[PDB]
Amino acid sequence: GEYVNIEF
Amino acid sequence: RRWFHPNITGVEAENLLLTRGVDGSFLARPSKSNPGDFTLSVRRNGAVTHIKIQNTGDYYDLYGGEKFATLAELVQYYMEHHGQLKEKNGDVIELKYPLN
Repeated sequence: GEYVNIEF
Repeated sequence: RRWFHPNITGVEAENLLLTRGVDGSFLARPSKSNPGDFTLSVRRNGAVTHIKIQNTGDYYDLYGGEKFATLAELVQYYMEHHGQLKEKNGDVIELKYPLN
């Protein structure tokens, strides 16, 4: 259920 | 393409990627947080992960990243270009199998 934020 | 689900809530994207999906299965759905936006839900490694897509009017990105004109080529670009998605100092995220 994790709203993940990407690292680019 | 059919990886798009306009009818589904965050909870149903969990129930489908769990019962019917395999790791690498993903889908795009309307956002419950931001109306008129969409979130990708990816089943990665046992669990479901949601990623917010940003639509600014002038383009789609994943809140940073390369900018795309439509939702559909955004998913296309990330299915084809393996490896550009790293969770913040966590694993990679692969958008492999379109769901249903």
